[PDB]
Amino acid sequence: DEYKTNFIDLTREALSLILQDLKNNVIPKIPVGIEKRERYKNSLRLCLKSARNTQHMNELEPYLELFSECIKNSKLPSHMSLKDQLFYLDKLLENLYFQGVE
Repeated sequence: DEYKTNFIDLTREALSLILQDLKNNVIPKIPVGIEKRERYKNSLRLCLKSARNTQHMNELEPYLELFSECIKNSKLPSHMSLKDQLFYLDKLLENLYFQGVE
C-alpha cells in the first residue's frame, strides 16, 4: 500500500475547505469596510485558484503552515473569534504581498 498521493490530495482538500469557509462564511459577515472586504475577497479568490489542484504542491506549504491551528484542532475560522478571523485574513494578505516581492 502507498498513501502518498491520497495524503497530498487530502491536504489540498483541507486547505481548500478552509479557504471556502473564509470566503463564504467569514468575509460576508465581518464588520469591516467595503475597501477591506473587497481586498479580502480578491485575495481569497487568488488563494482558491492556487489551491484547486496538486500540480505545484510547494506553493501550498505556506498556507498549510499559516492554518496549522485550524487543522490540528479540526476547527474552521468561521467557528473562531473575530480577532482570529482578522488575523488569518490579514496574514493571508501579508503573505501574498511579500511573496509577491520576494
